Amino acid sequence: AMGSMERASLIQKAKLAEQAERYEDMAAFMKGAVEKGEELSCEERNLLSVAYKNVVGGQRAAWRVLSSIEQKSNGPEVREYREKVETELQGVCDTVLGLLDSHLIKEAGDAESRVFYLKMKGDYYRYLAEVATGDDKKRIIDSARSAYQEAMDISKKEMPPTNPIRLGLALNFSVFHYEIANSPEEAISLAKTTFDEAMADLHTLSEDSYKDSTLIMQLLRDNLTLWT
Amino acid sequence: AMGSMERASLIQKAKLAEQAERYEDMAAFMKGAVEKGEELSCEERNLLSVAYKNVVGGQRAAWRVLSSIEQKSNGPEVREYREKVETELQGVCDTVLGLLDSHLIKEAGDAESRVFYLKMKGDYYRYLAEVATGDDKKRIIDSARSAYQEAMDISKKEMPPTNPIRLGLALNFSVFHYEIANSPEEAISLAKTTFDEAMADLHTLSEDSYKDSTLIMQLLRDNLTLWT
Amino acid sequence: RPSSWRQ
Amino acid sequence: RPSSWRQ
Ligand SMILES: *Cc1ccc(-n2ccnc2Br)nc1
Ligand SMILES: *Cc1ccc(-n2ccnc2Br)nc1
Ligand SMILES: [Ca+2]
Ligand SMILES: [Ca+2]
Repeated sequence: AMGSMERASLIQKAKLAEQAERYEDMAAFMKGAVEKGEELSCEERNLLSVAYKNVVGGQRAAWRVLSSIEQKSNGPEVREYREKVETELQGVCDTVLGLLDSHLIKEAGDAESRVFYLKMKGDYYRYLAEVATGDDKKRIIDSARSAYQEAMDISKKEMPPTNPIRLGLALNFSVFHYEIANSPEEAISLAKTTFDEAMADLHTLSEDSYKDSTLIMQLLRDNLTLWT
Repeated sequence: AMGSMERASLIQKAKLAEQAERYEDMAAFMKGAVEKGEELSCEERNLLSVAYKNVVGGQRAAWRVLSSIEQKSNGPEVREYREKVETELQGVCDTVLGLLDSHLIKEAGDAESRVFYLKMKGDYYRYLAEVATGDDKKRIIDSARSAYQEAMDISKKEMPPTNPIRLGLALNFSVFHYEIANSPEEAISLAKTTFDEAMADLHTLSEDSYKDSTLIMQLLRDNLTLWT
Repeated sequence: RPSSWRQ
Repeated sequence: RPSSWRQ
């Protein structure tokens, strides 16, 4: 739908939509920018991620409200409306996964871009897994696991332990272990090892990099406090 | 789009969407309920109002962010995107005004329903006036004024001074005077007289009615504090 | 800036 | 319930 707008204009409008908290618009603008076919910069990758995380985040929050109402009840209306929200959520995840597969991931050769996109792929398969109940649920879970695992392997080889994308990836893979894979011990071990190895690398950082890394380390600490 | 769903199901789903904070869905469900052609109950009128007030409220907040950016700047992108949001906002106002005109207002014979719908009509013409700049701006302003004025005349004849819809109508007409009609003295006079006459009627109320009325009186007081 | 009616 | 990455 954005095919007639300039790439630079789509990016500019994505930033405006973020300021206006219009995340559906922001996601559509960034989808249009990706579909121009050029690789994305660090800043542009962040705009893409922020837009879709906010869209799906609102859908996930609504799905959880409705799923809770449905469970307490168990006419067709609650189930029907939960299904409607679920289908919309699945469509957004499918859209993002399609952008990553056509063709963001295959063109991503640098560690920072490839890990960023593979973490996204793991995240959106995780969101699909949160609502999955049918015969493909196990395959959805393994698709999330596989994407996270490839991202982990690259990040451990190519990035310092304090790198924010490496930290965020480990955080989210640990949430996957805890909430999706029913592996809370793996979740806790990954969070602890990630935190400890980041702590030992902080001495290498500037004040601004220190701030970036310790922010995400605190989220690891918050989860360990919740889980232990 | 909701023509195949039962009226009761649309109402039930509107309440679910409110719990899920899915106000676009809520508005579409309530639009479908109105289009069934039956009059709306007190509770159903509240669902209709809440849904569209939240939808247009988000659009107004986004329009103000973008209008501020546009003014500071003065490429075409900021203006284009402000225009896009403005057109979407105008479409929602037109939709609501169309529901009121076909045929909610003409079938509303009781004071509580007729004042409620005329206050809505004034509000959505006010939202159109907030963004109006062309040759119809004066006529949009007078359409808001005319709707508010008819509602005021009915409410003073048919409702006690503490009635929440009478209080909310007076509050919003006073905001119209201050922000739209460039009549701050009229705004202040209306707010003061409304507050004082409500104060003198509080002794007639139950504890729960007292709570309903004093809540809206506090908004009148907040504006008087801002304006004087 | 001023308060219109809200829930 | 747990925290995934956020801005
Ligand atoms: C998943 C994710 C996305 C962005 C970031 N981040 C924070 C600061 N700089 C960067 Br890249 N971390 C994790
Ligand atoms: C404009 C408006 C809408 C609803 C109410 N209200 C509050 C409590 N009961 C009622 Br009706 N007031 C004003
Ligand atoms: Ca490349
Ligand atoms: Ca009637």
